[PDB]
Amino acid sequence: YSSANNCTFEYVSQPFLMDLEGKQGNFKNLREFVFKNIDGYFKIYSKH
Amino acid sequence: AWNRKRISNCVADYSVLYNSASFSTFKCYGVSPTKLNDLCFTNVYADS
Amino acid sequence: NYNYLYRLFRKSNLKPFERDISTEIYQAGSTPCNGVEGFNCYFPLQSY
Repeated sequence: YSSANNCTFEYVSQPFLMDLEGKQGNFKNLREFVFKNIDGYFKIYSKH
Repeated sequence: AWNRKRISNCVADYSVLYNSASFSTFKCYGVSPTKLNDLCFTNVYADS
Repeated sequence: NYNYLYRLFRKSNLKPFERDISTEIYQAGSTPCNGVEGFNCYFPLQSY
């Protein structure tokens, strides 16, 4: 991004950790997300 | 050249406004300043 | 015409077909005014 002017919400979620390998292989894991917006409030869901 | 600010996604209060503050004039229009607690606003600005 | 008074303030609301005549300076919580009319002291009577 270039910059930001006027941010009405900011945010950091819960801590967690990631592997960050530089190798090659089959996808050992899976990630799912359902982004949605209902009645003016954003929401997200997930599973590993 | 007053300063316009944004109060968003937090909880305000009134009881922390006068205990030793002793300001010049505290008043509110269309609602008693005493019951700021029960009332529930949206997208509060701050100009000073 | 300054003979017409309307109540500036009251502790609570009124009742169907109710009248109040007596008068005290509005006082909030502690530090009772006793006619001082300083911070947190306000005059109940109002003039047109």
